[PDB]
Amino acid sequence: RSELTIVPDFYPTMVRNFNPYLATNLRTTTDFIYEPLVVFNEMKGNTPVFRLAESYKMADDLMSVTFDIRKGVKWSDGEAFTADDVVYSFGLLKAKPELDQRGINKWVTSVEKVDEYKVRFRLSEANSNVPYEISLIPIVAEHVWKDVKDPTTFTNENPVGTGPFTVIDTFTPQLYIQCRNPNYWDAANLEVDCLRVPQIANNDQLLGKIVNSELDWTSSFVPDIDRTYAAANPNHHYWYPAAGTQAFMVNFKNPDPAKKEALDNVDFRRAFSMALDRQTIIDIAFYGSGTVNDFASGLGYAFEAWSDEATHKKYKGFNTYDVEGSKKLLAKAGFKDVNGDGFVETPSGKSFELLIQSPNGWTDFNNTVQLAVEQLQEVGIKAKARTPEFAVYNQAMLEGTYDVAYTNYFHGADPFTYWNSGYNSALQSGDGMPRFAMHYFTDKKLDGLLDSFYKTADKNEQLAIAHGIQKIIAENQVTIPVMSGAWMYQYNTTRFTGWWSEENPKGRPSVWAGIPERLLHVLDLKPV
Repeated sequence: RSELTIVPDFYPTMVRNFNPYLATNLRTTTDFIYEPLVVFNEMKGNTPVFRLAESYKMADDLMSVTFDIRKGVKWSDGEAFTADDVVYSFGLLKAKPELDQRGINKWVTSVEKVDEYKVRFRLSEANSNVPYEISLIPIVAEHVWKDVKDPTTFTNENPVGTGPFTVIDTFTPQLYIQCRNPNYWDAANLEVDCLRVPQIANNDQLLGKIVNSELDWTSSFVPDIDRTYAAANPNHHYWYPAAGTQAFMVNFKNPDPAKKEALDNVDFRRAFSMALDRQTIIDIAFYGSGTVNDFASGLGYAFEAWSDEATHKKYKGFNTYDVEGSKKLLAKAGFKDVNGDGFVETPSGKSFELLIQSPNGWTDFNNTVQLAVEQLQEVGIKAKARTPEFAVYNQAMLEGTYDVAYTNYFHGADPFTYWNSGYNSALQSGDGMPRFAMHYFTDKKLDGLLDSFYKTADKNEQLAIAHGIQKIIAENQVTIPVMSGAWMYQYNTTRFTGWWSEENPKGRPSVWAGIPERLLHVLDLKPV
């Protein structure tokens, strides 16, 4: 019996709840207990990997999509998994929207049974991203939940699932073990017998147990990881691939004529960007946990699959640490120190200072701004750090009164989330809008491409649209991308091999609930 010790989440004690539709439950329910129809491998162009369903096909009118259920799969119950399950699950969520945590009801008007192994989702809007959203919705057993009178309080203590681990072998306040689904449709590929889940309340307890080498799969913050964890045992490894993008946003419509002259000048934005030492910002402010983002478009290395490598290389130098190139471009653009103070004045000769915003209390971001100032000062740019409370820091962006601001962004399964929220002009106005697109740069074509990204299910066409967005953003150096956050993930080779890593980058390695790829990951694990 091979047991794999995982820590998808911390708890003060173990409470037996495997209801996939409750916000508060056990983090080993989705993906291990209830297998999705498809798990999309986001790190790899968001390519779908077929599980419970064999295939899906959107109509050319993109208002509906059908999935073909794989024949022969069973519930740990012994019962057959069919379209009836899919239809029932979505109906349950449609009828009781509070069970719909992802808000799928927004997209799916109804789910109909085409036949025992084929289901059709009807949509309320043309959107080729719906199959992806559908993949994230857990499917339960109709023959079981139909008799569940209260799905909103049901704790599902003796789960009947389609996933690899459905048997609750041990359950106590300090530990639970979830073992192999005896009817698992893909048992041949499952070599781990059980999931050993130890109760760990916080980072302190995890650190102590992880350095002792008693864990296999974790996704927790580990302080001074090279010293504490890595050097304690040669089987101690970790891999932190790229995540969400972080950057300095410049205000194109700065109300101060002098500042605008600088910010609303592509060459100045490029100079500003060449002065930054990205790797140092990651090593100092973020303790080495992050990835350099030298994409002018901010695409980042989490989506290198979508990148037009030519557009990347063409502007990559404007987003690389280059002190002398910076001083030179500024010189060429007219930004000269006429005053004699050591700081560059606008080309029309006006003096200026740039206030760089970061929310009060966000230490890593505050330190980043402080480093940016020191670095900007080396190229003649006068900048000063400021740390207003988030509300003010946010209002200043929505009102367009700020100069420069460091910020992170949401991170999607593909570049869309970043590019749309961060650059779509329609988001720069209206009541209740976030700060993400508030740089006030506008371009009718760019918007056109963003609004068409999901208006085609033709991958290569979509891919072309991606390249089109990338070129517009990069050539205008709209913002100054700095880094990509890190996906937390540590693995131990003492008991298993096959782990994903920098050397074997099959996908997002985290063990967290919310990372569907974890199912494919556990399947690559082989005991020692």
